[PDB]
Amino acid sequence: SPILGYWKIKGLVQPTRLLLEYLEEKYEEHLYERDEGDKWRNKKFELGLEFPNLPYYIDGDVKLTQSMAIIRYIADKHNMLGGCPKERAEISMLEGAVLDIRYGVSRIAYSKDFETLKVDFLSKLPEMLKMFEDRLCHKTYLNGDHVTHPDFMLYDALDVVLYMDPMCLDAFPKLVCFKKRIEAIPQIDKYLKSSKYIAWPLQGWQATFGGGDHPPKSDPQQHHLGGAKQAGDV
Amino acid sequence: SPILGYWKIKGLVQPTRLLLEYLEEKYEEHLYERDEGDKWRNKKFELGLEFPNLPYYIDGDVKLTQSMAIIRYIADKHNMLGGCPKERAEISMLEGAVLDIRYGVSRIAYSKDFETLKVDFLSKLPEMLKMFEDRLCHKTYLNGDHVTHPDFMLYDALDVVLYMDPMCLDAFPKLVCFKKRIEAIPQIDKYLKSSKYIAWPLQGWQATFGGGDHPPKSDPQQHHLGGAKQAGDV
Ligand SMILES: N[C@@H](CCC(=O)N[C@@H](CS)C(=O)NCC(=O)O)C(=O)O
Ligand SMILES: N[C@@H](CCC(=O)N[C@@H](CS)C(=O)NCC(=O)O)C(=O)O
Repeated sequence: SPILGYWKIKGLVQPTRLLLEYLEEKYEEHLYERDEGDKWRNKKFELGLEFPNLPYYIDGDVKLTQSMAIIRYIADKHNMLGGCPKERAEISMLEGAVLDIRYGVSRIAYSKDFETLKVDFLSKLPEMLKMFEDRLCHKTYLNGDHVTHPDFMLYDALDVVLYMDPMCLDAFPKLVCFKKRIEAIPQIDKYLKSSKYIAWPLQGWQATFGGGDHPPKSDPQQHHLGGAKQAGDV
Repeated sequence: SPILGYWKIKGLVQPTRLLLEYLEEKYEEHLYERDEGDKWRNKKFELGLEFPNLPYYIDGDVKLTQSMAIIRYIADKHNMLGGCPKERAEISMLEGAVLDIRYGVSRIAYSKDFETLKVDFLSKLPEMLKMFEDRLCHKTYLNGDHVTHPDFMLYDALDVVLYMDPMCLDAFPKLVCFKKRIEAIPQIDKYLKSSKYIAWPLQGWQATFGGGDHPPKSDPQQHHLGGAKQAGDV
């Protein structure tokens, strides 16, 4: 059975976990705890990875690193990347646009002066969310009536920014509905309430925002889940 | 002919320019000069782009944004993405590993503390480069006998880090050989010596590193390219 290795946090791999659950695909996870950085380093170069890094995905005759290569690989095995160059480009564009939001958070989540850097991030966020809001006019998912991996990437991004600003989706009803729609998918609903769900942290434990072993205050605001704030996976 | 829009700098789109030249695909560029930020802003939402941004690519079949969606699209139409999920994942992994280096630069290039932040980046750069050095063992290009888009992304990354650390490739003979081989490709040699080549800046003009109108002194480390330290185009 395939192995997905990463820190026991949402971070870069959460969208991949969501896609795997969405596809109801069987996989095992090697979860590195907060103080297991030493364990990681001792195995980093003994796994047969050509470009050692976290996350990594190992299955039948396939050893991969790079979060985006991994999530795209899983989608590709289920014929979800796109039927022609144009559609594949549309999917990669959506992908990159979600990354601008998600990485936008991580870019300043570890800074000592997060409280001041966010005011700017949150001022540029509406413009970014608006494009997804418009994309969803008459569309159930990004790309139409069918689910694609960027939907899970966007979901992850929405989950994270909601913590930073619980009201950032007030002017975007379609995005609110989108979030609920993903959570309403049977396999996802079950997963979010399961013991394998990792609700926190959002970033690496050391982060000023979305860090720590448990959700602090002035951030933990995002309804509809199952809990598991105390990690819970191993 | 397709239209490629971006600032008149290398930045996010240089690898794409290199790919188009390699393919000898005819294209036109809409280059935004140092002072044309408002020209861009006045047209940003008037081009039909679903996710307005720079770079943008427009042809008879699509209107795209997101640099990676664009370079992948061009590669996809030229049968360079991979024949199966395993190979496509390999390419995407190569792609992501190159981005850790290229974005590693961009993430600190605008900081006022660049000069110090680069210490940590340069400390980790050797390990990143080594992965590519090993990959090139017994291979002409990153994916073997045939060129793929990550080759041009890597070329761009090498060009850029050479400016930050002129000595960073000394311990990597394969990478130096690789860089010469890319510069040896007829279409690339011609491009690098043409008036369309934008040798500088590497980042936005306002960047601490790779900014300004011309390259700094002593640090310039990368030849086989046309002079025009400025830029020169339209
Ligand atoms: N571009 C890579 C980034 C990989 C990365 O930065 N991983 C960090 C955590 S966010 C890590 O702990 N890597 C393990 C290492 O550096 O050895 C990806 O998307 O997978
Ligand atoms: N993730 C995007 C980044 C796009 C981006 O942020 N572009 C910057 C230049 S590095 C820009 O000036 N965008 C135009 C804008 O924001 O209006 C990509 O890879 O294309």
